Formats: sequence, C-alpha cells, structure tokens
Amino acid sequence: VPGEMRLASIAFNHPIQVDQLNSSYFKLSIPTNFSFGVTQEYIQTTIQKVTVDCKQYVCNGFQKCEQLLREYGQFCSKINQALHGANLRQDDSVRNLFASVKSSQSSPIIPGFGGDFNLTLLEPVARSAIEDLLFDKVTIADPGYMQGYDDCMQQGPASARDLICAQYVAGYKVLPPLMDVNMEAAYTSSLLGSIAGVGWTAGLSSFAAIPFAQSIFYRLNGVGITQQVLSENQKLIANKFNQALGAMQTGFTTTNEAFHKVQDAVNNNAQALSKLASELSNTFGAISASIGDIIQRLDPPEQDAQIDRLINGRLTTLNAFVAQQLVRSESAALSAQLAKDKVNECVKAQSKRSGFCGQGTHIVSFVVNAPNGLYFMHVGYYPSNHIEVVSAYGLCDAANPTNCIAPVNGYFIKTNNTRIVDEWSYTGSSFYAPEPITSLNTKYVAPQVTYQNISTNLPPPLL
Amino acid sequence: VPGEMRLASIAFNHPIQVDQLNSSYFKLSIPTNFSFGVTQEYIQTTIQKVTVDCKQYVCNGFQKCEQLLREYGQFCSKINQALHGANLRQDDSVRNLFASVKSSQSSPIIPGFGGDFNLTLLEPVARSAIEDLLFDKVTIADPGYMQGYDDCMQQGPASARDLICAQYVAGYKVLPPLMDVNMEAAYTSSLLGSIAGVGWTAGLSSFAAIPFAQSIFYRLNGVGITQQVLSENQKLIANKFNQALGAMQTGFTTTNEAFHKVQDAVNNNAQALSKLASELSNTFGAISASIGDIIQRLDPPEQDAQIDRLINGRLTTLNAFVAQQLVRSESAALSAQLAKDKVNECVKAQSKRSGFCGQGTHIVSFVVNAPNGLYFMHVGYYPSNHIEVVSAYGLCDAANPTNCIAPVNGYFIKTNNTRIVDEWSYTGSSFYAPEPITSLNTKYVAPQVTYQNISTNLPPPLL
Amino acid sequence: YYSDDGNYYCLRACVSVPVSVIYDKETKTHATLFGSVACEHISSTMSQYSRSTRSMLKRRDSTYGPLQTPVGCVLGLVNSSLFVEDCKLPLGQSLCALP
Amino acid sequence: QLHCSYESFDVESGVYSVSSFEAKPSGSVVEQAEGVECDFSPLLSGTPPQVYNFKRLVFTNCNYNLTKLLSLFSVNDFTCSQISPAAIASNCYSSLILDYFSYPLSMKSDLSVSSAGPISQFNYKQSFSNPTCLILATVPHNLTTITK
Repeated sequence: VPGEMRLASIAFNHPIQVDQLNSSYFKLSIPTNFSFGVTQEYIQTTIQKVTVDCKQYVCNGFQKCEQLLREYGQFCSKINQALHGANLRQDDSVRNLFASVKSSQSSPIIPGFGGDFNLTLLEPVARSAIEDLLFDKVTIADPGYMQGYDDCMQQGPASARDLICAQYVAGYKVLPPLMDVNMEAAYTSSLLGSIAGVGWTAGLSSFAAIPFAQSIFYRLNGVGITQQVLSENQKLIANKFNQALGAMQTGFTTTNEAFHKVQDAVNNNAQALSKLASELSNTFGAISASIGDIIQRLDPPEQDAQIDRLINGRLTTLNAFVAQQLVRSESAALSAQLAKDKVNECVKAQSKRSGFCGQGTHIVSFVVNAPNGLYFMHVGYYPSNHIEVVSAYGLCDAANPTNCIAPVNGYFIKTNNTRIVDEWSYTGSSFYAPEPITSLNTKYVAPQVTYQNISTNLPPPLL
Repeated sequence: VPGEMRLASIAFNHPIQVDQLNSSYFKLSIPTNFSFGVTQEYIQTTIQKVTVDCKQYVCNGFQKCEQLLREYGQFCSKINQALHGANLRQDDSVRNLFASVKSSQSSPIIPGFGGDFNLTLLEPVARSAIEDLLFDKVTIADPGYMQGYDDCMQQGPASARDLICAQYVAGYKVLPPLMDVNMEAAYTSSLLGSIAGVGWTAGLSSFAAIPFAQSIFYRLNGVGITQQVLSENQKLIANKFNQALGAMQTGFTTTNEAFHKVQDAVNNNAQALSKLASELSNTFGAISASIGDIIQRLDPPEQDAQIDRLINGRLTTLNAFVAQQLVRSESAALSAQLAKDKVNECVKAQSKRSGFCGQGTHIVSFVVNAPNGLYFMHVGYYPSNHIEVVSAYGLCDAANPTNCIAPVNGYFIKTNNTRIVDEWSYTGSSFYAPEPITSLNTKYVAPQVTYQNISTNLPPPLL
Repeated sequence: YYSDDGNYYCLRACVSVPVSVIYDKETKTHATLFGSVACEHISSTMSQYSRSTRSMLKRRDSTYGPLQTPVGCVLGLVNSSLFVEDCKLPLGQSLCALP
Repeated sequence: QLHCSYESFDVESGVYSVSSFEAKPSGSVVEQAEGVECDFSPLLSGTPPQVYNFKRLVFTNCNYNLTKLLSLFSVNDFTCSQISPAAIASNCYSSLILDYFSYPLSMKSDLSVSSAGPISQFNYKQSFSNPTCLILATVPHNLTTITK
C-alpha cells in the first residue's frame, strides 16, 4: 500500500551569483557548454463552424408547433443571422492568415533537404509524418462530409457513436473548413521552402536559395559565437541538433502542455454540440420532452400550454448557445492574429527579442498544421557550465591616449590560454572562446578612464 | 462661499513650429536641457480565486431542500467544474510568468547598491519599502488562512465587519494565492540583480556584472549623448535622476492613474463577493428568503412550492456569476501576457520602440509586486529648452569629389562655439553640445549633390 | 440583541468549515485540508457533520494526529521538509504536496 | 462524491473542493414576556362566604400554578367532573374560574354536582356544559389573615 502524501516546501532556484566589482575591471560570466533543445506551442485559429436549423431544434414539424412557432419566427431569423455572421468571421481569418503565409518564391524540396540534419518533418511524398502523429494521438470523433449522412444510417457499423450522426437528428450542420487540407499541406511546404534564409538583408525581395547548414552558421554568428568555433564543431552541432530533433517523439504526452491544449480545443468543440443535444430531452415543466407524446395525450386547449412551456425553454437554450459561439469566435480571431504575428516574426526571421519563440535566444522555428490551429515548435540554445573570468571595459595605447578600442560583439578577457602570447584575448559572447585580438574583432572608440593603459604590443592599431 | 462654475475652451497645445527650408541646408531643432522623469503602469495579472459550496449557498441543509435540490444536482457539478477550470488557469499564468522572470545569474544585492544613485527600492534585509507603501495605501480587508477561522469566530472583537470572514457563513471559500509573497519578493530581487549587463550584444547568456552607474552611461550613449558631456555632468545627472526618483514618494495619490487602477482591482474582487452576498436575502417571490421561515409558516405542500421558487432564483444567480468570472479570468490571462512581454523587453533591456513606457525614449525601468498584478515604473528622458540651428546633409571635399562623409548618431551643424576654429561642428542627436568633427563621429558615404562643397580643411579624410 | 436582563449580547450566527481534498490518482490515494480552521477544532471523528463517514481518511490517518500548515490544519500530510520545484498538487503559498 | 460529480470511476488528479461541515446545533435559547400571573390572592384573607354566598374570580390571558395554590390548604376532597383533577391543573383553557366559600367538613357528603344534599339543591351548583371541580380543604395554622 502506498505511503502518505508528503508535505514539502516549494523549492526556489537561485541564479548564479556574480559579484559586482569596482575599479577598471570586472568579473564576467560565460557558458562553456550548450545544448540544443526545443519548445512547442499551439495557437488556435478557428472554432468549428456550425449552423442550427431553427425549426427542427424546437420541433419536428408537428403542426401545433408549426403554427405556435410563427409568433416567435423573428427570433429564429435573428439566430440564423447571428450564426451566419459568426461563420463568416471564421472564414475571413483563414484567408487573412494565408495571405501572409504565401511567398513570391521558394525552394523546391526533395529528400535529403537540410543536408546532414535529419529533418523528419519533411513530407512522406503527403501531410508530414509529424502532423500525422499529432492527428493519431488526438481523440477526436471520426469526421463528417464523406460519407456523412450515410454514416448515421444503418448502412455502416452498429458501433458508431459519433456526434456526427446526431447532427442529422438535432438539426445541426457542421460546415466544412475553407482551407482544404491538401491546399494547407501546400502552404506548409511553401513555408519550409522560404528557409535559408532570414539573413542577407530583410529578405523581403531577394531570395537567397542556399543550403540550410549555411543559414545555421549565419545565425550562430548572429548570437556572438565565433566563426572559428563553428568550423571546429560542425559535426558536434549536427549531433546535438539531431538529438533535440529525436526528442520530438516523446512530445505527445499529457505532460506536454501544447499537446494538452490541442486536445482541449477538440474537447470544447465537441462539448458545445453535446450540450444542445442533451437539451432536446430536457423537460421544461412540460409533461414530456416529446412533442408528439404530449399531443397524443392532451385535449388541445391544454395541449398547447404544455407545448409553449417546451418552446420557450428550447428558445432559451438557443439564445445562450449563440452568445457562447460569438464569444468564442472573437477570442479565436484574436488568437489567430497572434499566430500570424509569429509567422511574420518567429518563423520568417531570427529574433533578438526574447519573449516570443522558445526561451533560448532564437534560432529557426517551424510550424505545422494542427486541428483548428497552428502548432509551432522552436529550436533553441541553452547555455551550460558557466565560469567567471576577468574582463576589461576596453584597451588603449599607453603611448597615445587617443588610440582606444573596444570589442565588437564580444569581450576582452585576460588570457588563460597557452596558445596566445598576448596578455588579453577576444571572446565570443555566447560561448567561451578566447582568441587573439585582431582588427576584425574590434572598433575604435572614444577614450575613457576605465580603459586599460597598454604599454607594450597591440596589433589593432599597430601603433 | 464658492462662486459660479466657469465655462472654458479646451486649450490646444501647439507643437513648436520648425521651418522647412529650400536647398542643401536646414534648421535642426535640438534641446539644450533635459530632465529625468517617471511614469508608471499597473497591469493586473490575476483574479481572486474562489470556490463555493453548491448546497450551502442554496440552503442550510434543511431536509426539504436536501430532497428537492437533488433534481438540480447536475447543475452544481457544472458550476463546480467551471470554477475549477478557471482556478487552474490562474495558476498556469503564474507559473509561466515566473519562468520568464527568473535569470540564470544575477548580482548579489548589497546596502549602498547603485553607488551615487539613491535606489530606495532596495530591500530592508524583505519586501521593498516602496511595496509596503503600496500595501498601506490599499484598503483591502485582512486575509484569512492563519489565523483565519479563529478571527472569523466569536473569539475576536464584536465590531469586526470583514467580508472575508463572512465567507464561512455563506460557504464561499477564498483560495490562497499560488505563491508565497516572500518568494514573489525573491523573484523581484533577482530582477534587480539582472540589471547590468543591459546591452553588450543581446546579453543572452553573458553577464557583465558592472556597476549601475556604468550601465546608465552605456544607455545614455545609446541615444547619442557624447561621452564628453557625460563625464562632465556625472554628479548632475545622478542628482537629476534622484530628484525624479524622489517624486515617487508623492506618487501614491488618487490623481495617479496607475494607483487608481490598483484600487479598482481591489474592488473588482470585492464587488464579486458582495454581489453573491446580497442575493442571499433576495426573495424570488417566495414568502421569505429564509427556508426556516417558510418551514415555520407553511404546511409542507405549500412550503415545497415556495422552496422550489426560492431555489430556482438562487441557481440562476450562481450561473450568471460563473459566466462573469470566466470573462474576468480570461482578461487576466491576456493581461499577464502583456506583462510578460514588458518584462522581456522593457525591464530586461533598453528599448528603441517608443510606444511602451513613458514618452521620453527609453532608459531603465523597474517592476515591483502589487495586489493582483505587477506595478511598473519607467525612467524617461524629457527634452527642454529647444533651439534651432543650421545644419547640413553632409560635408565633403570639393577637391576630392568622390570622397564624402556623413555624421554618426548626430548632425553636422554650423559651429556657434568659440573653442572650435573649424566652421562646422558635430553634435549628438539627444543633446546639444558641439564638438570637433572627427573620424569617430563619421562614416564614409557615397557623394551627393546636397553635401556642402568643402574647399578648405577636413581631418576626415585629411586628404 | 438586547436581552431583557439588561445586557447587550450580540450574534455572529455560525460558521462552517470549508473543506478540500488532495487526490493522487496515480497511487489512488488521498489526503485532506480543512481550510483555515486550525487543528484546535479538529478531531479524529466529526460531531458536526458534512458526510456520513470520514473512514476513507482513517485508512491511514487512524494512526496520526492532525497537522497545522500555513493555510491551515490538514490530515495525513507528513512533514518531510523536502524542497521540490513542482509537486503538481500545490497547495498555494510555499506549500506543496508530494505524491 | 467527486466521482459522482465527474460521472466517472476514474477522476483526474488534483485538489478538489468538497462540501463544508455544517457545524452543529446546541440547546435552544428562548426569550418571551413572563410573570403575567393569574390572580388568586383574595382567597388568603378575610372570612370566606357561606356556601350560598360564594365568591367568584374569573381569569383569562394569564399564567398560573394551581398545584402551588392548593398547597396553601390541606385538601380533604379533590374531585372533578368530565376532567381528571390532575388534568385540570395542567390543562390550558380560554378561561379559568374559581369559586370559594367556607364549608365544614361535616357537610362533605353533600358536596357533589350529583349530590342528594341541600347544598347541591339550594346553595351551589355547577354547569355540566364545562368541566368542573369541587375542592374541600382546610386552613393551615400559618394563614393568620384568614378568619372564620
């Protein structure tokens, strides 16, 4: 038998402390290792689109209802109009999203795309295997459209339990999406074709058309990793990257919150439909929930008292239902705008902003189709094994105080490396990588009191 | 006694006009003085978390209600599940927010931190005294938990009026916040230690660990103020900064809109609770709002009809209440996302955006704990005493027509200073201060017809 | 109320004790929280009461006293004084509930 | 209860709200006006009337304890018609009426609503439309305000 639950304090992790230091030099924290890793997100863009027959939800054409309902017929017209407008908004957002998805040009994609990187996200030419993994783990009821109506009907298995057959009892209609999954697959491959890349100016006109690995090297110089380190570690980079890629097969668990969100989008759509279905059996104080039953058993002067109790309650649930749909539709529109923003930032460009994208600086991100939305994933850089080193604000010529320099995208640190005869060395800012100070890594700056007075040799300036 | 009210026109502040000019030269408007100043913002991030007993709100366990309520028992489950999901979202937003708040490394906090700057936000090692000024200004009823129930219970003053202990009568429960306030303070202590580096590339992994004053000068060179000006005025700059900081002691007033927003958040939570409480006395046409009264006044066949009427109205107010809480919880989640972005932009780094923060470019901003949210403040730069000066698109040799140049982070101006023998001078974009034109302040550019044709002496290029 | 014995007395009506439970589905076990009530008013059985039994708690808690926490008194929680980043059953505050 | 609320034999993990303890009732406390007191003090002084001259006191809306009243005399006859003598003391009524007179114990054989004696014939009678009683008793040596 299991042990009793245990009371515990919530742990608080502490940041590595780095002492502030006075004078002309200071401690600097630098990582000595890193790993690739990934994060994921699901952004819903749509609500399932439905309509409701306003005659059938109340009654089945029984004629007492047919005449009594005429007094309330304008409410049905309001209901239908509101639902119709909600569905138009859903289709508007789809077209607007796709207008930013399209590119004037893209690379063709063949197997072996991305070079030594595995790229298992590539289509099995087909929807990508990753999209299919998501679809298989999702618990959603089998789809309508074809065969639709004949999957309700006795010409099919007796074990179907789909709300889609209940669509033809309740008067519901589920509208097809505008987007078409085949056209959608073409759009996601088109996005993959815009990769390599984000660099080389804005990229909003020209198309670089270069290999993926080269664009990665470009991005890593963009975060201060020296070019020399990148050339030494090229296979290491591919190995760590593909280790993170392989971790995606463990990404479909209930502990993955993005995955959980996908499942609840489905649950919410199914839940709304089930609520209206359950209300068909709900008496409103009427003798029975069946209209034909109360007609058969009652004298007509009292018969329609019972019918009106039923009619009023059916209308009331429809009013609540429409209001619920309008709210959800508006939140979906805002959510869709966020997805569009990430496509035009997190995907189409490298970013220095933090915030958006996974939290590990930023390097390329990808997006795939998910039901009712987009599923994003982000490659990121995670620092490790931080050390403290001595560093200086800048260096100057002691023979001439106006000759002052400071590092570009990096730092000047006291050397601890036996290859370098010079007392100081340049390093990258994202990784520990000491190197000789050269004119390529520095810039001239105005003089300042904290800059070191160097009495011997500098190659930048030579004098 | 007071006189008559005065009708008045709304004043319209006219922008300072600056003349457009013909040909190759133009007027430039630049400030000759400045002041630090501050703005502040409040972003709510949470909703008070509550639950309600679905039997106790309706009845006191009287036996007829025990029997009659059973018909509606499934409504209670729908109510509780909805509240339960709402409270889970509140906890999710807190955990996500804190994940972005934490840093891999930080400076230790010491007394005397920040040098000549006052930094009155420092902890009394603690929560900052400024946070406690806010808590004293807040009018919220005292919290439960410990001692909780024994301060609700008759062993206490007979004069207590708190709605917080009335929850126990009604069966309301106020859930505790997800995180202990001391841990929340610890998160903001790490933010104070995350300052410096601010720049030095994106700053994503390296930590400069330098004095606060130095990071300020770095930010001031980020808007083009020359280092020469900064070195001359260093004490003055800290003094102006400290006066702007000192104004925060008068900032806790009803004319401060951010302060007002905090007060409203306090009474939005109070409003929700008081609304349900007022409904406890609301008869729905029942002979009395009390069940025990109708038990004593009515024969049980009569009594039960009144009980059902009473129950139905009580359930309806609970349904309306849940819907309102769902709306509020959603807005809180969206607001939390906004706060997260400011933490990952405006707090962690200087920003060039304009827009967010006070309208005076941007320089460092701070955040402190507030009820139901985060309270931000922004240091900003305000220009003053603007003058117009003669300026030009660039200056380059007539003797070397293929060799031109243009100013960096500043503009060429006709000189008005007696120490400069050269007819032209360079000044920074953020502050008027002429200086000799040097290669550090220029870049080589393609020639243009609007550049002045210089027939005499430029050091950049000398030839 | 002013009594006709000449003494003012006053009335606080009465209060109820809020309750919540911790459910660990993976081990299929549970523990409980009595809200802010404190263990001065807590006993091994209940004389009030919200439900006909307390026995499911008693399956392990027949051998243990009530424990005070910063929110309030609980049953079966065990003070392990462990430090853990996320219990997935947090009680709010710095409190946590390890599986 | 949680299983029922989630209509499932397998509820997801987490902390859940459950119904509160009702607390508990105690002994009742009631306040209402007291001491109204059904008059009965005239019986304790002066000389009581001869049985034909009997004196009557009518009481309505008031509080009484006849068993306390009767402890002021030794009772040598406690009888009633259509009510037990014990029940009339404990029963509430719209009115309570008492007649009193001096009466020797030697005449007790003649005091009944049904008696053949001259007392029932000419001195005192009680209606059969209401429960009635007859009491014979004698005065204690400590009721010195009573005279004969």
